Amino acid sequence: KVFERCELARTLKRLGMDGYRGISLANWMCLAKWESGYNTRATNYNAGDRSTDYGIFQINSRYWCNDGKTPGAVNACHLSCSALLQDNIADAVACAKRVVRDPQGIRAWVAWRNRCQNRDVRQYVQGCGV
Ligand SMILES: [Cl-]
Ligand SMILES: [Cl-]
Ligand SMILES: [Cl-]
Repeated sequence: KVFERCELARTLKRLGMDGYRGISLANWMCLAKWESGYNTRATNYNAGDRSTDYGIFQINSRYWCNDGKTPGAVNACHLSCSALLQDNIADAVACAKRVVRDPQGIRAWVAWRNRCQNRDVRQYVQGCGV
């Protein structure tokens, strides 16, 4: 599914993302926006290293979820990458929380550094009731 902006904001807030390990909701929104356009079913193959990115946060198979087909990979979220292609984003959120328990936090995603870091991200949550 492709979430509408404010629907997603409220969905993430219910799942406990607001301020998780210091990360505001508007940061998570900015991440989802630029990773996937708020689209849960997106996959992107990285020909360079044979990994794939999955779902609304484009979480990578080398470190985070198992797809069977990524050489040398691990699965720190202990999920099938299939779980990151559901319309229900609970598993994706749990996995995103796992990512940001590591030292880099939200910097783990380059798109966040590119499109969100050091910017005014207030617009992502404007009017959403969060
Ligand atoms: Cl901030
Ligand atoms: Cl699973
Ligand atoms: Cl689903």
